[PDB]
Amino acid sequence: EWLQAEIARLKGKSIVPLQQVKTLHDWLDGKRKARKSCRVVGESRTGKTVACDAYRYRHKPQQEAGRPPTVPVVYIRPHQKCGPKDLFKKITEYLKYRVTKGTVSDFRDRTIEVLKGCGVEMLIIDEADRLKPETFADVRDIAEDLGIAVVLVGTDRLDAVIKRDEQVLERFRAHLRFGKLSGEDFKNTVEMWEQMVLKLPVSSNLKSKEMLRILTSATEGYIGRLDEILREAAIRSLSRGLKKIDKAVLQEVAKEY
Amino acid sequence: EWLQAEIARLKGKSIVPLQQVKTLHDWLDGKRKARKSCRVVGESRTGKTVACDAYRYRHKPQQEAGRPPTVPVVYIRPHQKCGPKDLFKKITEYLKYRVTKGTVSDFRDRTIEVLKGCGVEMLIIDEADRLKPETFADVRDIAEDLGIAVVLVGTDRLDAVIKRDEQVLERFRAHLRFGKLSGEDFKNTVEMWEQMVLKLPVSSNLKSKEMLRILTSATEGYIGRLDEILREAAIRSLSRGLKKIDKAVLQEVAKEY
Amino acid sequence: EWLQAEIARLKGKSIVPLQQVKTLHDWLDGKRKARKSCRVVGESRTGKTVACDAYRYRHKPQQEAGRPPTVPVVYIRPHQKCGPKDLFKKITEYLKYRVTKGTVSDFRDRTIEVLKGCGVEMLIIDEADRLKPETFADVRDIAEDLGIAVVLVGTDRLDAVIKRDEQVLERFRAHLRFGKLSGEDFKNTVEMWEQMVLKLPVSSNLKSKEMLRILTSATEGYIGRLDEILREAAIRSLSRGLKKIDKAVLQEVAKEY
Amino acid sequence: EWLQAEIARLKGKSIVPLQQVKTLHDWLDGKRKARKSCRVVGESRTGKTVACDAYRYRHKPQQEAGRPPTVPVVYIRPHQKCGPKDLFKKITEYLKYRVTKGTVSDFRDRTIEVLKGCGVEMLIIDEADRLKPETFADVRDIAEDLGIAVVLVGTDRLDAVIKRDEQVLERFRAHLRFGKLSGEDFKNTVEMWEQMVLKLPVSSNLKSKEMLRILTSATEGYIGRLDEILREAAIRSLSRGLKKIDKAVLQEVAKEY
DNA sequence: TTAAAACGTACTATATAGACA
DNA sequence: TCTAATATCTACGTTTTAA
Ligand SMILES: Nc1ncnc2c1ncn2[C@@H]1O[C@H](COP(=O)(O)OP(=O)(O)OP(=O)(O)O)[C@@H](O)[C@H]1O
Ligand SMILES: Nc1ncnc2c1ncn2[C@@H]1O[C@H](COP(=O)(O)OP(=O)(O)OP(=O)(O)O)[C@@H](O)[C@H]1O
Ligand SMILES: Nc1ncnc2c1ncn2[C@@H]1O[C@H](COP(=O)(O)OP(=O)(O)OP(=O)(O)O)[C@@H](O)[C@H]1O
Ligand SMILES: Nc1ncnc2c1ncn2[C@@H]1O[C@H](COP(=O)(O)OP(=O)(O)OP(=O)(O)O)[C@@H](O)[C@H]1O
Ligand SMILES: [Mg+2]
Ligand SMILES: [Mg+2]
Ligand SMILES: [Mg+2]
Ligand SMILES: [Mg+2]
Repeated sequence: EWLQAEIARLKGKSIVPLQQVKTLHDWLDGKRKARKSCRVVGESRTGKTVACDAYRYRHKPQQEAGRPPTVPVVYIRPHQKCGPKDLFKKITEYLKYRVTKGTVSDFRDRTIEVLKGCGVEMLIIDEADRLKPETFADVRDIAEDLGIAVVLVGTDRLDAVIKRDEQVLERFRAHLRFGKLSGEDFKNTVEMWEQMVLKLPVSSNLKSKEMLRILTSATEGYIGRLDEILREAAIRSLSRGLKKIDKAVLQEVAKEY
Repeated sequence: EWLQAEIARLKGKSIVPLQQVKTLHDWLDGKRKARKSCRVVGESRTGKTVACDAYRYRHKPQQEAGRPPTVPVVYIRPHQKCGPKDLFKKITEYLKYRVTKGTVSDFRDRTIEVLKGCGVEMLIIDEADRLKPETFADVRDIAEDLGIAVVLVGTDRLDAVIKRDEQVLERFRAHLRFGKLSGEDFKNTVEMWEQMVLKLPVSSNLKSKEMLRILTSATEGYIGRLDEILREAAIRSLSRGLKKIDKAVLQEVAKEY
Repeated sequence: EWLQAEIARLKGKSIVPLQQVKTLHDWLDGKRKARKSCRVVGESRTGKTVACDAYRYRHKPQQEAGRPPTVPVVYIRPHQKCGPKDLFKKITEYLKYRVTKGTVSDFRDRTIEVLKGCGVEMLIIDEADRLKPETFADVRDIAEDLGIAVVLVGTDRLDAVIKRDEQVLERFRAHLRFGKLSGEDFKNTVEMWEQMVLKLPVSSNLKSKEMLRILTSATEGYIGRLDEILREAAIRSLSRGLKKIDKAVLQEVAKEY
Repeated sequence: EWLQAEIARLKGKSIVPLQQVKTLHDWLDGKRKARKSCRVVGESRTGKTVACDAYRYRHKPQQEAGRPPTVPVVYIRPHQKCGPKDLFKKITEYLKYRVTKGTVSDFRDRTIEVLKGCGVEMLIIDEADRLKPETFADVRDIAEDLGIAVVLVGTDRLDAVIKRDEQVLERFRAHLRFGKLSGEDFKNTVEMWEQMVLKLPVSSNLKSKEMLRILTSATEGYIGRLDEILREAAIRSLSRGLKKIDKAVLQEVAKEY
């Protein structure tokens, strides 16, 4: 059924080429080329994870005849309170090696071997605040002993964690600030979402003054809020047999925040 | 419906470029250029807040890609009995940073860190008389360690607070006094309100010298009285089916003060 | 461009060798030789901080290869409500050490260890009235257990704090008073500013009675008022296109105080 | 392409004969002659690891007939929370003995066996604060049982760790303080970096008053920051087809710190 | 079986830092 | 005046290994 297909589409996710994504990718290309360790910092739901995820797809593994893959970018998200072994597990699994059970030292040695062997040059650690204090020493050694740019991605909680150890603070001084949407950039973003994400049979004109006021108030400039509001409002409108987001459906969703 | 929209327009606030606002804005430009700390003082409802608010909107943040915003002017109104962590939290949140739970020393260092880098050069503290005596020492250190023109705004209750601390009084001697207004510029201001603010379909002729008399007696030269009387007179007159504000309604309002 | 460069200079700070600075330095040199604790007291904006900075800058940290630096004079300004660890952190970070997380006892032992070996002989605590009552016991123990001249600096607020602990009062009772300027010294100080600080392209003649009499009334002999008035007056005169401070701008500034 | 060769060079590392490196090496020569155990302490990114690693390249293993190679200096960096087995493994592996599986007592006896006969006379343990308090007993026994100068290297955290064991503290009392760069030595280092490290087609004149202020603000005297900033600024400038680091690029890099 | 090495997480003993009366 | 809490700071001992 068309409705079930449209709900299945709007239910999911998609990547939109926002300008802050291009900013990050160009900045990560510099840091990867200079092989330079750094941090990406920005408040929650500003889009940091989707942007870093888009970067590893742009720099997918590359192949040579009869050789292991070169994997320039490794992207991992640690689990909460990540110790050394869980960091080493995360990295080696991303490189597609099922490391046989063993000591932390055995996991460390195998991780160094595959980080060298697969030609990894950038290691993005998303939610780096989830690392234990003892684990940043292993992250620093990967940065120092190998020619690898390590990127710590997090909120202002990461900035607070990093300040607790001079040796991490001084290795990750360079930062990019991921920011909220506002002003005309927000209005351009709303229009892109209508045309590219929602793709409803009839134009909703979300950029118009009253609609834009509702969205500005409810989203507060978070791209996470903008995406979740408009997708649910699109699903509610189509479930009611409407061909567009209507103002009443939008305010009804916006009133839940 | 006509009425509900215009009532909602009159129910909201507006800004008008009065000569007092223009005078303050030039004075603040001099102080910001010189990095001179100073105070703005004057009776309630003389328009100090609206003038200081308009100054930050005229000097809005500049964004550049992947950096924290360049924010030349920060404007804060402290909560009552503001301590130092409250003050630091206000400044960091204005600069679009989330505070992380920590000591006063941690909040201080994070605020000093982002007052740099965001490139702040003026800090306006509206109703500075809400500051605890201990937090004035952090205000003074922001003014002294960084190149920041701190502007204290308040009534004469601010002058009472700062005269009790020698070191605060001497740092904030330079001041501008907001005045109540009467006669010619008052007559112009009344005319400016009926021209630019009330926007009623039919002329109220508040320029009339007898209408100016009753407004002189009630508004007593306070712009915050003048605005509130005319706005209240508009809503009553429109709701009573009148195209106009006239003395029969205007003096019913004016007698209410 | 011309205007921005001279303004960016004039909004800065500069240190003029007043006789008030020399008498402090010759006094602190005698106190340092005797290792004698004492206090410097005087009204706000009399130049106490700038003179103590000048003394600290004449007695530089001396490097010796691979040794910790020999630092004869430490200068600290406590933050407000300075407790023992706050004091110890500021001392040990003035010497080129990081604090490690630890107890008050760990911070004390490390501070006493580095005040020795850095060879400290005078400690200046500027705005010593910010010290908590409890932390004066550690200040007294530094002055008693090591042969260190502790110099407390503040206004009459310091005498109000000190007199409430007779053990502190009786150790820091030797004092020096910073005065208001007056007379021929005030005339001589004004003469220096336009040629040693302002250096506008044309003479301002600030010594002339019609200027000198206004500056007397506006500054009252506070060196901080004298400096900040003339710097702002030069900046405003330049911004109007003038080669010099005119008395019209001098009156335009002096009326703001 | 020439650009890829220069970026590949600038992306790397090099050892500059800084005077503090010479100061350390002269000190380690005295301690190695005396077989005296000691510690090296200084802030993060001050160059301690580069200077220690440079020492064990001067004192590389010997080639000798019919006898195992004399290796005067062993250098190891423990992994985080290094226990004694991991200590012994790193020492034997540095001496190129592939020690098999065994008990800790086997690893101990085999380490003591190869520290003799290789004729080791100095052992440098970098990041010595990573040692468990139980493995410090084996370090002390290496220094006591054999005539070996053990050098413990770390930041101020190492001083705190050593304080917690009387028997370690009294064996490593002698120390060298590795320092930050400042003053004329910083200007000399920026000059040395442009000549010896960046080797760009045209002089960047980074020693100049304008550039030296930008570098001092960003570098704060940390050699680690100096090297990172200048190499990345070079790579940015060459990628833009400049022949040198322009101030516009240097400020653009420095704005990230 | 027999060291003995590696390693998840508990019932505790304190050492503060600071919103309020 | 007097707390919750975010740790520190060892131990609880319990698995895993290989010999
Ligand atoms: N580039 C994008 N294109 C489309 N949707 C996006 C994009 N960036 C963010 N979103 C939407 O915003 C949501 C939140 O983004 P994201 O997961 O990247 O946040 P984050 O900044 O990593 O947050 P947190 O710090 O809380 O983990 C996404 O799940 C998606 O709905
Ligand atoms: N320039 C202006 N343009 C339009 N309305 C104004 C202006 N100045 C004042 N008002 C009106 O007067 C009211 C009071 O002004 P404002 O809030 O600036 O006073 P204030 O001096 O900051 O007062 P207080 O000292 O009591 O806090 C405003 O909320 C608005 O209704
Ligand atoms: N010797 C000097 N040369 C030039 N300017 C000076 C000198 N002394 C004081 N000033 C000016 O006066 C200002 C105030 O001086 P300073 O900070 O030393 O005063 P203070 O007595 O320590 O004040 P407070 O007690 O308020 O902290 C300086 O920032 C500077 O503008
Ligand atoms: N002598 C040198 N010549 C060239 N570059 C140097 C030199 N010393 C330091 N560096 C640069 O500074 C960086 C930091 O130096 P190093 O690793 O030796 O610091 P560290 O003091 O051991 O730091 P930490 O205590 O944080 O581990 C180096 O990786 C290199 O980029
Ligand atoms: Mg995320
Ligand atoms: Mg107000
Ligand atoms: Mg002072
Ligand atoms: Mg190191």
